[PDB]
Amino acid sequence: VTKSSSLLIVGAGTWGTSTALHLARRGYTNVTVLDPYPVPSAISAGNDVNKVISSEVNEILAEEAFNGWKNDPLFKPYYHDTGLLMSACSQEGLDRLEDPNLVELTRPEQFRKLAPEGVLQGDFPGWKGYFARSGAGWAHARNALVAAAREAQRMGVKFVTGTPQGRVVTLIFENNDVKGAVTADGKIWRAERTFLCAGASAGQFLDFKNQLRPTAWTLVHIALKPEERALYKNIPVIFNIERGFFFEPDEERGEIKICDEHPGYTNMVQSADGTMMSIPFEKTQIPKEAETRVRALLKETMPQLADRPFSFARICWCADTANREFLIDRHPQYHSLVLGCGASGRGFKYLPSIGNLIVDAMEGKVPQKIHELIKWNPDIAANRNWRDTLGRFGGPNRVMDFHDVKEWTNVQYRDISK
Ligand SMILES: Cc1cc2nc3c(=O)[nH]c(=O)nc-3n(C[C@H](O)[C@H](O)[C@H](O)COP(=O)(O)OP(=O)(O)OC[C@H]3O[C@@H](n4cnc5c(N)ncnc54)[C@H](O)[C@@H]3O)c2cc1C
Repeated sequence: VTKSSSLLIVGAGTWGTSTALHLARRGYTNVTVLDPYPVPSAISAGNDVNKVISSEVNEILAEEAFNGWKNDPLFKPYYHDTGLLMSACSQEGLDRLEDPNLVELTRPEQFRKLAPEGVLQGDFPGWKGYFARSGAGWAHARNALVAAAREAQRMGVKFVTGTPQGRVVTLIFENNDVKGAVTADGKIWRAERTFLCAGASAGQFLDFKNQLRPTAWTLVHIALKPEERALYKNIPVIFNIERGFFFEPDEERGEIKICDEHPGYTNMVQSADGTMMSIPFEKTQIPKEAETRVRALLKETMPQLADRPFSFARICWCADTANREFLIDRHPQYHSLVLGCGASGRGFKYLPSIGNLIVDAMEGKVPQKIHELIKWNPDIAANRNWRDTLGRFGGPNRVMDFHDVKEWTNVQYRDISK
């Protein structure tokens, strides 16, 4: 492997793009990224108007990520240090999650005062939590993803996007190694190293030995009237581990993005084999139960918006490892394959930095203690509890399945790939 080696990245999502960017920064000149959707991909979990950005191996990686948001001029424009409320309703939730910038809240009036009067009109019944006044906030996830991809491209990376030209249909398996990939147009992409960064779809392409559970969450937007927008500007991110979270309205459309908290949805599919796999799919709607949960959250916080029609809704997929640690490693058998996946529903904040760790994995530079946590680890996924809620709360307090969903929302379509 040399700086001019053919390198192939499967997936131009959060981590594929971070990888492309960091390969280019570190001087690689022959990188190609494949994706079935134009950047920003409509199925990328990173393609969102906002994500929560906050802030031991996890502390090291989180520190590097946050440093990118604060100090890397490519990423700085997208980060808003609004502060963040982290709250819960039960002791179990509170347990789950001297700093001068952290305050405890236990009283409804304290919650209401986190925003200008007229914004947080709710009763916050039994809400208790911690408010970080700074050093946490939100990033414009889609704009940051696009910025990173365009900077990678500027530095020589070739993005081949859209279907069929960017849709990988198989990796090239030759003499027990991965030699590249083949796209749906029937084009062979040979590479000295292949990075698998297909997020929730990564399991399509090889046997992860139960290490990945593709799992989906839910989001909506509510459009504020032009007059009512100013009042909601610069509010801190409001997050309750057992209810959901929301952000100040975006600029483009004055839309407040809201997520209901729950342990997620799988889509378990039965093969002729009889084996069981969670298979992701695009849907620009959410289950009716998710709508209900969103509206119950709004009742408790911004009741004046609780009955407003949604302007956009979608499911959003990631993939959980058995302990929600990342899966970033060289494959133990396929010498040329590098995994950059298992973001476990928490990978967006690592956009500025995770590509460095993935490249380090390819190059054999990962510190041993870090490697031990993120390595290929089938032992951890043996006898897997696929219904493990993995520290997630809300709604049914169980992992549910889309096969059980009877009714979906019927919100207007929007093409978020532009
Ligand atoms: C609703 C929701 C809320 C979240 N909240 C936060 C948060 O507040 N903060 C945070 O840090 N994280 C959050 N996350 C987690 C974060 O979004 C993800 O962990 C991260 O974006 C996943 O990155 P990834 O690169 O693994 O996958 P993705 O960004 O999803 O990218 C995968 C790419 O693989 C591509 N692909 C699929 N099939 C093929 C194929 N056949 N060939 C080639 N490419 C293919 C897709 O088109 C996609 O672009 C949230 C996620 C969701 C869904």
